[PDB]
Amino acid sequence: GPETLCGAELVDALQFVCGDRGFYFNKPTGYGSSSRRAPQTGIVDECCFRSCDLRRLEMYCAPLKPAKSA
Amino acid sequence: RNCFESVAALRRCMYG
Repeated sequence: GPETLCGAELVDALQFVCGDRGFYFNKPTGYGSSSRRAPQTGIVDECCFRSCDLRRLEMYCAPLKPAKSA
Repeated sequence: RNCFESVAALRRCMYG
């Protein structure tokens, strides 16, 4: 069986990785100005439909950071 | 070991 991430598993990873960073499903990757014809895909069609890498979860994670003692 | 290796690793890592 293939290894994919869908449902709570997908949301769990984003929440477990990004957490309070605020992950986004739709984000640029190639070019959204010169190319007109383009389908809608981000983390679902990329990892749910196809087998991706967990490292991608970090990309969606925002640059901001919550509060912590240091 | 590394958590970001497979789809299963993520579950085991979190579900602990």
